Amino acid sequence: SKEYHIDEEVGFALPNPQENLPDFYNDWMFIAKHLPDLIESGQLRERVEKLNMLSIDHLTDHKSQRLARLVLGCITMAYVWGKGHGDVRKVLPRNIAVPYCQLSKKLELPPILVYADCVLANWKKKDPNKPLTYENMDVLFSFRDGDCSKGFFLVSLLVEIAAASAIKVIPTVFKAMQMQERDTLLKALLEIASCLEKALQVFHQIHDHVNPKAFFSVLRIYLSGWKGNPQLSDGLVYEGFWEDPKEFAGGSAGQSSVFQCFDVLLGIQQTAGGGHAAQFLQDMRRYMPPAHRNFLCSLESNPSVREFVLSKGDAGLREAYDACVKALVSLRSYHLQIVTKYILIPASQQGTDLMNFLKTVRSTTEKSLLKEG
Amino acid sequence: SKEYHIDEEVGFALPNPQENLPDFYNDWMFIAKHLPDLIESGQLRERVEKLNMLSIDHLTDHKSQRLARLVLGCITMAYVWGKGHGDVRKVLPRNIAVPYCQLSKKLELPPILVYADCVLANWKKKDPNKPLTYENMDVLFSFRDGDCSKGFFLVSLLVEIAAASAIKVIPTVFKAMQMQERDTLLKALLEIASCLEKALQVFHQIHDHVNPKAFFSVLRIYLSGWKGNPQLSDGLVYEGFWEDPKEFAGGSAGQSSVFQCFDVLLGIQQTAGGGHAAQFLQDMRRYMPPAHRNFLCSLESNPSVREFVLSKGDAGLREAYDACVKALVSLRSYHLQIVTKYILIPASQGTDLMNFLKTVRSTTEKSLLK
Ligand code: HEM
Ligand code: HEM
Ligand SMILES: Nc1ccc(Br)cc1-c1nnc[nH]1
Ligand SMILES: Nc1ccc(Br)cc1-c1nnc[nH]1
Ligand SMILES: Nc1ccc(Br)cc1-c1nnc[nH]1
Ligand SMILES: Nc1ccc(Br)cc1-c1nnc[nH]1
Repeated sequence: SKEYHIDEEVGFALPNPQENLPDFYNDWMFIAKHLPDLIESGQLRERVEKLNMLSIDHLTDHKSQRLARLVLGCITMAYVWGKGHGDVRKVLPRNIAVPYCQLSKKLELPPILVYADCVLANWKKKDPNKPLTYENMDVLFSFRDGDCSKGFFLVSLLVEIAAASAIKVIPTVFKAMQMQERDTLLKALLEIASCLEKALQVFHQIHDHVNPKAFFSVLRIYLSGWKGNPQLSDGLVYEGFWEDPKEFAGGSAGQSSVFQCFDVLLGIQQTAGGGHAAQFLQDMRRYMPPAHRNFLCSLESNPSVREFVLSKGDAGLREAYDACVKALVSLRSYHLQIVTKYILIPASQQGTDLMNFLKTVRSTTEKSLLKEG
Repeated sequence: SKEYHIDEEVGFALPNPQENLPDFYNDWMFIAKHLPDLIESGQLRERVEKLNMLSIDHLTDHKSQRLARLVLGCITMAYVWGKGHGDVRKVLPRNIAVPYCQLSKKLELPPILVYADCVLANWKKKDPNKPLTYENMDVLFSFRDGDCSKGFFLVSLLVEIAAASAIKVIPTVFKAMQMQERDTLLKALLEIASCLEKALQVFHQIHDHVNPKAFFSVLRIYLSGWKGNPQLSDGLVYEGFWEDPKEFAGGSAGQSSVFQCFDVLLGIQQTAGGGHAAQFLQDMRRYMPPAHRNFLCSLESNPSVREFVLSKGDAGLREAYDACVKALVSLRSYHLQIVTKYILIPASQGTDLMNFLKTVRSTTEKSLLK
């Protein structure tokens, strides 16, 4: 494919992301690398206010400024949300908010933590020679001890990598339709569903690394944004960069392109319409790296594969297409099981629009099947 | 630019749009050509209700499926707004509701009259071998007598054709960036800024052929949509297509590709920053013909012209890039002077509106280099 920066083996996730910033930023990196201890002792908001306003101009390449965008993004959630039970600050200091919005504007991303930061750029191979397994991988930053941020971010990364192996098949699919090669288009679709089926099995690992109350009561808070949230009703002022407070949404997996790019490929129109589900997933495209949100829109530029499969009265071709589609339903169905475990049940041991959103994304996917009515 | 359906002479507008449908669709074109008298006669809404459910199967080519969408688009606005004084139908008759909505589904458009309908496809040459200027041109459809829809639809279209002259230069700009031909890139930038300066001058003709009396009270009413509008709080029931009422946004020039396409070429990211202006302009892209939101998406897929000019420290390149940005700034600021004459003082005889345009104009200003 063209340079949408889709690595061959890890896909959309940043390949071998950078761990250490230049020594010029050693005072950023200390607060980020010690987020749990600084928060629970009560010194974080202090220690960020005692920083100097460092300059982006020492952030050379892409990998360095993503890492800096991750460091600054995690520090921001640490500042805004505090210890995570209510004492909130709605003003981000200038020494932190200026370099953030400058770096973020250079990367065409909003100034808030996003899936591309805490997942796609927040990982590390422990042994550079063993494969991308959970036990060979680690996270770069956490918010609190026992927040399961290692499990949550790494499992998502492993799921994204699993679905990424289907991305290299997409070029075959489009050429097979163009040159009208039915047998290759069949197995091409068959293998895309194969990778999406492998993605579902890696997703099962989340039970082994994420605890329901930790996620709910801890990790959920530090991933919250300030769009539509009462606690910051008008958003967050970025002192020294913007005059009025701005409103940006929290990090979500709807910000990932692989999870969006298969509805687009299979003609499943999650973004079509004016409904809340459609507009939300359209909104989250703006929280993706620019190269990624361009990859989605250039898939929409191609001819519909859903129609090509409809147009041909081919049973083996419609079942192959349906295999892709079902895999998405199976992923989204098992996913509802998991938001029930990790959000719904803990929410009652101390809401519905969340469910209806997911069941609508799910419904749209099931309705896209051609067979099994 | 292979088949984003850009015309060499006309640009994103439909080149020489078709005037008459098949005679199978004479029942449609009758209401469409006779909207002014049928609306004032109060007989419009019935003649829509007492028409058969025609099939879209006999609209063969793009040019026929377009003006069919133009015909059904105007009939729908008239049926929903009526005489234009507040009394609103909230249900679309199913014998018009679904020929419209499957023709819209075929062209990937939303079922409502939009900029590509009433401007890009709604024109004609008076004398075929005379130039594309206002006197030699006319619009194919109007709403009410004296609504100045001819002026408002033509001066917009003529502005769109002036900017089309710069579309020819876009491949030269990117080919220059890759081959690294800094001399050819500069004149390419200057030729672009040149046409955006002739687009502002063509825009001056607006004060001639449209009238603040008629635009605010008549034309703006018939071009209004049912999205975030209290008159159709929940939208329009497209009877026989969706049980629920769907809500679509009205017509806007933000639905035009040329004016979004220069922002993206120059790295002016209106659509970025999470602002209200960012989302309106992006949501307007789904009200565009599919090749035009395709062409726009693939411009963003190229390396930004803005950063190449910043890399070089080339005062000449920097001045050329500014020349286009300033052409955009003055287009938007002179455009702010027109909403003042045509929307605000008329409404004095609303302000979230100009907040959008000033934010949009200021981000155009903040993009200047020195
Ligand atoms: C504790 C585990 C999880 C919980 C509680 C959870 C919860 C949620 C919630 C609340 C939403 C609604 C969208 C939003 O609020 O932004 C959502 C959607 C979504 N989730 Fe998760 N999630 C979890 C794990 C995962 C993982 C590991 C993935 C990796 C693929 C994932 C993929 C998605 C996607 C793609 C969406 C967007 C809707 C769609 O495209 O189907 N989720 N989830
Ligand atoms: C009486 C004349 C006009 C009035 C009152 C008017 C009004 C407006 C309004 C209210 C908006 C805000 C967006 C919206 O509410 O839809 C807007 C934006 C816009 N106008 Fe017009 N307009 C006029 C003529 C024109 C013409 C002839 C053009 C030529 C194409 C044009 C180009 C644009 C564009 C492209 C936008 C989108 C915002 C931008 O990109 O700058 N306007 N105008
Ligand atoms: N899997 C994830 C990884 C990182 C971030 Br931020 C959010 C999610 C998510 N999962 N469901 C909804 N969002
Ligand atoms: N909800 C989704 C939508 C598209 C894709 Br691809 C994956 C998921 C998913 N959810 N949990 C794990 N994976
Ligand atoms: N110039 C236009 C022509 C047709 C339609 Br519909 C809308 C406009 C417009 N201008 N400013 C905002 N919208
Ligand atoms: N508002 C605009 C935005 C972009 C471009 Br290009 C032209 C205009 C304009 N149209 N009439 C007056 N100005």
